[PDB]
Amino acid sequence: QEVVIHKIRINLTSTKVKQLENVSANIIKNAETFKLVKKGPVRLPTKVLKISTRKTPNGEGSKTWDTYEMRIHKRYIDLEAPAHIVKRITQITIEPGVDVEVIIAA
Amino acid sequence: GRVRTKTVKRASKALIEKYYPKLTMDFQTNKRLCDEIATIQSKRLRNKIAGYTTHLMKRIQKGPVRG
Amino acid sequence: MLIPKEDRKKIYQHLFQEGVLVAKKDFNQPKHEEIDTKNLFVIKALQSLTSKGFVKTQFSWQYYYYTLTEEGVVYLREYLNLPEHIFPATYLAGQS
Amino acid sequence: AIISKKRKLVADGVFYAELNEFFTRELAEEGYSGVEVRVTPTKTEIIIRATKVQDVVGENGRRINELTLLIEKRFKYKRGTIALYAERVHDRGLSAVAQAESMKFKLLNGLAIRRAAYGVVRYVMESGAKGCEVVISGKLRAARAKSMKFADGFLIHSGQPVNDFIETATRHVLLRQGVLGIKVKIMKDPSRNTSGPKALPDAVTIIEPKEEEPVLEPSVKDYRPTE
RNA sequence: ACGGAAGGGCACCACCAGGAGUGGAGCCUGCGGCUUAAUUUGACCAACACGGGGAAACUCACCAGGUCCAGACACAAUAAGGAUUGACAGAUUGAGAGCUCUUUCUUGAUUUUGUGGGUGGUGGUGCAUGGCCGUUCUUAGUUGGUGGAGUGAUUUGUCUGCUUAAUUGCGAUAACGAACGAGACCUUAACCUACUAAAUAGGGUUGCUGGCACUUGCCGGUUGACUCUUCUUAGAGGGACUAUCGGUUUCAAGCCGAUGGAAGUUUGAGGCAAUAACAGGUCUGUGAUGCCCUUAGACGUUCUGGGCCGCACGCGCGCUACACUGACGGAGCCAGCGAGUACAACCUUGGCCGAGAGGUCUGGGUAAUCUUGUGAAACUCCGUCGUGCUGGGGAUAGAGCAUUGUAAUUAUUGCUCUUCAACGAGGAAUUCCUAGUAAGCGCAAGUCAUCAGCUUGCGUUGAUUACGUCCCUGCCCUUUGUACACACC
Ligand SMILES: [Mg+2]
Ligand SMILES: [Mg+2]
Ligand SMILES: [Mg+2]
Ligand SMILES: [Mg+2]
Ligand SMILES: [Mg+2]
Ligand SMILES: [Mg+2]
Ligand SMILES: [Mg+2]
Ligand SMILES: [Mg+2]
Ligand SMILES: [Mg+2]
Ligand SMILES: [Mg+2]
Ligand SMILES: [Mg+2]
Ligand SMILES: [Mg+2]
Ligand SMILES: [Mg+2]
Ligand SMILES: [Mg+2]
Ligand SMILES: [Mg+2]
Ligand SMILES: [Mg+2]
Ligand SMILES: [Mg+2]
Ligand SMILES: [Mg+2]
Ligand SMILES: [Mg+2]
Ligand SMILES: [Mg+2]
Ligand SMILES: [Mg+2]
Ligand SMILES: [Mg+2]
Ligand SMILES: [Mg+2]
Ligand SMILES: [Mg+2]
Ligand SMILES: [Mg+2]
Ligand SMILES: [Mg+2]
Ligand SMILES: [Mg+2]
Ligand SMILES: [Mg+2]
Ligand SMILES: [Mg+2]
Ligand SMILES: [Mg+2]
Ligand SMILES: [Mg+2]
Ligand SMILES: [Mg+2]
Repeated sequence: QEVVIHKIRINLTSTKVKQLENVSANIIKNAETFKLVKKGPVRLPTKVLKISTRKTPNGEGSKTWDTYEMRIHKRYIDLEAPAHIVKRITQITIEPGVDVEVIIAA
Repeated sequence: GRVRTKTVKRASKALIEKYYPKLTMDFQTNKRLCDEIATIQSKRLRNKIAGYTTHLMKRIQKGPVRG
Repeated sequence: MLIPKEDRKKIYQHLFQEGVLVAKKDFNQPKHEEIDTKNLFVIKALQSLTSKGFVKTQFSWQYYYYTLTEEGVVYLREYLNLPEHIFPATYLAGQS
Repeated sequence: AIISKKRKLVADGVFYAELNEFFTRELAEEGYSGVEVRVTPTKTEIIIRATKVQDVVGENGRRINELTLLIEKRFKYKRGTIALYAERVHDRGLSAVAQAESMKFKLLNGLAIRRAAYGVVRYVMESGAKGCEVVISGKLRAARAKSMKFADGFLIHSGQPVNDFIETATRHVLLRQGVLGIKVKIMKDPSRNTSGPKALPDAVTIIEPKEEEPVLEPSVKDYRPTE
């Protein structure tokens, strides 16, 4: 008796791209397989996590710096979909690196 | 300062020596041929290879050449 | 170290009961966590036991990893005078 | 647990650094190679790739268990929510960490420096590697410092091919007169390097053309018409 | 290796033509010297706004003092009629320190005093070491296998030429095949009316409204609906390869020009970046570390206060200025990098107070959602000033109001009123830089409880003059000479 739509939301994170895109594509394919209405894998600006650091551990040497960084890609998805199939989708197809989070928002 | 170092020249030479009947005068057709008949990893190297292949083909069309 | 015997008793009983400790290197802190006593003599008592040859220590990123060897188990069992058929939580076969 | 997502990823990275350095400290005698941290909806699986898997597990599977316990206290986890897993290295020759630790161990037993280094290089190229290199720096049988290089095959140095194929390892060895520094570099076979490109950037492969016969001039080979 | 020897090529850490400067002034900061109890220390192109070194406590390493053992373990030794521990109150102390004493009370084998040993050390040695980074060297340079020449150290391959940013190629050849470097490669910046899509981004139509017009239209508001992805995003891809053409080239590598392009400097900018080496720096980043030193009134650790900021003086990065292309008033109103609270208290809107700093009450934001369209400065328009060290310049001081802070004096910092100094475009000399570049202008992030005149990034306005050379300073290859090899110091 879970016919009430939860208008659920699936958001993602990672420091990589191919695995995150793969997980999103599998999520969309699973949603399409059971006739689910959705808003697509909307892309979010890749947040560049940057730290500048001096290379010399002792200050001696010509002034030389470096910039380490990652990017975080988010690609949230929301579904106007039934209950059990959505949750089963969330607990399946999980890849290390990409982090899945689910918000009911009902 | 474009000199087209060893790799592109040698690859184009082998491309001509093994596939002259299929190569043409046009850059784009030879680019597609380079894509399909040879596994160039990147695409900038692919474009350079196709360009030098076209240049060598034009030189051959003008006349016979060394090497 | 001068540890009052009841705090040392707590150290020993927790250590034998479950076998492992972390004991942040930061001294002078009020209470060590899941022990309700000062971290300082926790570290010192574990150092004394290691010097005896009962606890293997491993320092990495200030967290003083501690583990009990078999002679340590025997010594703790004799000190805590507990029956000789109970093993620390590590020995429990919590396998796959 | 609510925290900024960028900070959460930074914490995940520093936690992986935590685990890797702690396992390097502990399982060094085990020929430790690497650690993978997989996160499931319920369990935080921690796969340990090491050489002596059976000793890593220990008798009756107790050692792994106690190791697990330490983690549950190092990060304030909960029982069952985290679980270790020991796995044999796919090929101990290719991994730089295992070779560096093994030849550090061989140095610890007073084995000849040149002999150990050359044996390591020989084994690495026996494993199928496309090139190995070892730098041993320090007080090699002299008070003055000196660095010995033992290389075989070819090792690239520029471009992410440095990151993609050749893997490096740095270790310190304590002796009775000082510290020796060990750098080990291996350029794996690009054709066998899965999960990425399978060749160098300038590696060009040309498909050999197929040979055919042209003489058939008229050759109107009629098929059965269909409608 | 060097040559005030030759050949051929390069470099705004070289110059020519220039631009902006510094060096003159005041100040901030970093060194030296002096001074001091200490003014802790390491660096002297490749030291000097460097050690992330913007230190009031901590930091800390120095100084005057006061605590404690955080001396494991083994043995001996005392010792359960006390090995020992701790303390109210007073003297003592800076202390509400049982540190030391007066008295006494408490505590139970953990300890106490000796031996061995072990730890701790921002103690010494970077001329014992690792790791890292810097430099030689941003140049194009290295290397070994067979083969040739040498008795040999070595040499040829690695070169007569031309070309390239390139040991980049065309080639000639006792050289043939190869390896590292360069290139290739990744990140980033462009171009995508082609694909996928979007209430955490925008747009259209239409609602429901506001106003002005009265013609159906203009500028708005609404998280009401339908629809779309051009811009904003980010994935897969496309695109440029010197493409076409014309010159010039043993007609080959390649160069020059025009056209089409978005892009024709390797498309711009970077990230990695070879062999060999320095007695280059770092023990002061490391629980990296050998040796030496110390390890009890300690060079361990902690507490209080002071210093790292003193000042007859010299030097190095910079900041504000010397004004009219300006200062000061109003008004216009334009960004892109960021960042932001949990076991803590961050970014702050909005409403009230105060003249301001600021204060208070609420509300958002764990982030394309909220600060935020960061409504930033330079800039623009209209006025006051009018060549007067003047309304420039804002240093040095006096008084007061607040904020952070356990604590602000030796002014932390912000704000209000006043005194307003030197400074007239700065000698010798010297620094950086050829296109969204220099320069001007600010903002964000790292330091951060509070503090930048610093650095790392970002964007605004945006040029003059080259598009060359070996004259100065050097670099690469070749030839030559050398009585040099710790190599012209
Ligand atoms: Mg290469
Ligand atoms: Mg490269
Ligand atoms: Mg100069
Ligand atoms: Mg000049
Ligand atoms: Mg100036
Ligand atoms: Mg001056
Ligand atoms: Mg001066
Ligand atoms: Mg001084
Ligand atoms: Mg230089
Ligand atoms: Mg200060
Ligand atoms: Mg102090
Ligand atoms: Mg201090
Ligand atoms: Mg003192
Ligand atoms: Mg120390
Ligand atoms: Mg040195
Ligand atoms: Mg180099
Ligand atoms: Mg020979
Ligand atoms: Mg030679
Ligand atoms: Mg579009
Ligand atoms: Mg032509
Ligand atoms: Mg480039
Ligand atoms: Mg030391
Ligand atoms: Mg000290
Ligand atoms: Mg100072
Ligand atoms: Mg400087
Ligand atoms: Mg004025
Ligand atoms: Mg903006
Ligand atoms: Mg005046
Ligand atoms: Mg600074
Ligand atoms: Mg030039
Ligand atoms: Mg001589
Ligand atoms: Mg002389």
